[PDB]
Amino acid sequence: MPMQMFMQVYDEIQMFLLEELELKFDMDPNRVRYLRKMMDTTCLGGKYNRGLTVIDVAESLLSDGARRKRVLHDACVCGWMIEFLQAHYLVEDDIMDNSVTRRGKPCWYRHPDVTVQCAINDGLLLKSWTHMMAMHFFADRPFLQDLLCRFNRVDYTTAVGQLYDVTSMFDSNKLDPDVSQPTTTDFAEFTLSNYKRIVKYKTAYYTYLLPLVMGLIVSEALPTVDMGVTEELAMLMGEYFQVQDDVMDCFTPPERLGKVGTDIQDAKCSWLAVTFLAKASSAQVAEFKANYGSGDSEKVATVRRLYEEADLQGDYVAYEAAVAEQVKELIEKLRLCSPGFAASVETLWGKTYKRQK
Amino acid sequence: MPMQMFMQVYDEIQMFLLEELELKFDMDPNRVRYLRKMMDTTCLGGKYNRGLTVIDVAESLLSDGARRKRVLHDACVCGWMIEFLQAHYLVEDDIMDNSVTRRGKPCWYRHPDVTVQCAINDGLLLKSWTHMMAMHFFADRPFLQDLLCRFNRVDYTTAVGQLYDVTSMFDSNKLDPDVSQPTTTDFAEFTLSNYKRIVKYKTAYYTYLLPLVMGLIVSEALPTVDMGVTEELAMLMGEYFQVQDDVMDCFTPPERLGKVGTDIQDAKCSWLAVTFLAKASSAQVAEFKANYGSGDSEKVATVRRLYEEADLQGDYVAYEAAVAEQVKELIEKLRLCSPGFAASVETLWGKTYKRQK
Ligand SMILES: [Mg+2]
Ligand SMILES: [Mg+2]
Ligand SMILES: [Mg+2]
Ligand SMILES: [Mg+2]
Ligand SMILES: [Mg+2]
Ligand SMILES: [Mg+2]
Repeated sequence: MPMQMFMQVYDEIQMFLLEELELKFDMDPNRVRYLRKMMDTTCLGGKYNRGLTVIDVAESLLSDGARRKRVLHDACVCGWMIEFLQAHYLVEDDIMDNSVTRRGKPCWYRHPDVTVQCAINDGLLLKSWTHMMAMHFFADRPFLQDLLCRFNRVDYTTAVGQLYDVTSMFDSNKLDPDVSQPTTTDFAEFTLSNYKRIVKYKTAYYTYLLPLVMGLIVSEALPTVDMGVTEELAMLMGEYFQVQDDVMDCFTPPERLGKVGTDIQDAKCSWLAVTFLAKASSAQVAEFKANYGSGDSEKVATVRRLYEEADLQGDYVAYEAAVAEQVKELIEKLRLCSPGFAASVETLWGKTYKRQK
Repeated sequence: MPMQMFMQVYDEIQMFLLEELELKFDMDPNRVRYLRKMMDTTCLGGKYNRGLTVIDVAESLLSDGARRKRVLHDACVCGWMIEFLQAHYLVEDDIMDNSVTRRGKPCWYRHPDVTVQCAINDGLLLKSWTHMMAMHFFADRPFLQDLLCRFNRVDYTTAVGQLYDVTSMFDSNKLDPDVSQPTTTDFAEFTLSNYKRIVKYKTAYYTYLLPLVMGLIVSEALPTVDMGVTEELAMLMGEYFQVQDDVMDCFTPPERLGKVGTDIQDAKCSWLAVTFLAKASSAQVAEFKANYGSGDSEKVATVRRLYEEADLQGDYVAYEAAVAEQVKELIEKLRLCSPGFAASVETLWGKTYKRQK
């Protein structure tokens, strides 16, 4: 069931936005057709984890089926706010990460009839739509203000996180707009500390905290949960998820994943890189520095091999297990006063722990 | 005087954002200092006509000196919201328009130490700072919701206008993501009707309507004015402003302007091009078609010559006159019920009409 009504609302939403364009922005049917394809391609075909989580939270907490309908519909709308938000990021990220492929098909910027400049802007329409749907559907809702603030906070934080990511390979001390600079040769910034920061901000907020929050908001239950504990859950779960993403980038075949990995080529401060650099021999570190941040497939393979040789699958297992127990305890801390919420967090973790995506 | 306080508030705003980044986002000094440079370079050095308008509306409309202080400070914050919004759009426009230079210096994405990926994200940071500064300064402010909503609406409209601009040279009939397509060779879409659509949406709203409205809101005076007339003015003054932009792109020396024109090279649907094409001989038109949308300087120079030869300067003078008096009529309608507001609108017409910039 969750999915049936979700897609039901996708169509309401989509209809509202396109019709609004035609009626109020003087839009010709070609561009309207174009933007429909852009919407479907950029927003559909994922697993909808963030949007579904919102609904799930709404459901779990509603422990006069008219309220039920209102809460569930709102939850769906928030659900798509996040998915459209996600979509926006992904459109821009792929350009920034110079990716080729996404969800089994070419990156939006790589579609044959999509110029790079139009993709950038298509990415922005996407973000605007999150506001547009919110304003329409929640016009007369006493929570729209708070909703919108929180949502802008997360978005900002995500943007900030992306700065961390996109500059993780330059020596921060030499980071000056006026002066050109090459990629770091010493990698002194590839530390777990910096890794954790990138990920907390680029991924944990919008992927884990935000959907929990929006589910609570549409259900008028925000004050009923330990937020400090809710926030730790999200920070932990989101870090692990990003770490999973980093591993898959490297070691999962693109056909399962939907996308070809660029973290090595782009010289990303991935979990692998940082965990590798902290335990590795000088000899290994040296071979790494010699092969990292390069298009060349042999170099890419070498980096992959160093990772295998340094037994990073060792470290991952241990990290994972360590995440799982902290998560288990915090869920129980939350179950004391918040049982319904706590169950949906458990489901969310269910979808994370050992995901094969 | 207005300018004295506007820059005090800039510091205030800047000091708040950067400190937040430090205290709440775990930001290191290097990135902090990068972000300060980015902020200054993208938000300063222009003329601030959008920002200053807001204050002037505020000041006009005032008709215990503490409300005055509150309303004025609020107006500066609003003024910077639009200037930061403008800042965002320009970072992204310059990339999309492939421009070289802006406000006397290289485009942000062209700064030696700014990568393209990072500029795109810096533009997004700029946008989010409009929300954040609002959230902060207006937290206890009954109008914050109305403001954010109106602001988002306009922002979205600008994005829609930008799509009109960026696709204006493709046969819209063939516009499909899945299939590549070269520049239109027939230019059927280079009509004044389509031109008017581009410009209404990409420039008029944020540049003219939005400063006026913001001034009204913080003055708590929105309902005192004929909004349908206000909008008429803004659309008019906005179209004419963009017509002026298009012309200078072509015939103003880069040094007076602070930027190099790209409209010819980008094959943009500028006012000149529509105006030329509707009146030129078939021969002239063939020539234009041979030379438009190419970086080659001789081809670029030919086009310039075609525009001069077609006496577009007669068409401009006429348009200006018609606009000028159509505006004058509408101001007087407005002066009737709201003479304080109407004055600030005339001040604003005063900074547009015959601008050299
Ligand atoms: Mg990335
Ligand atoms: Mg990526
Ligand atoms: Mg990845
Ligand atoms: Mg443009
Ligand atoms: Mg431009
Ligand atoms: Mg221009």
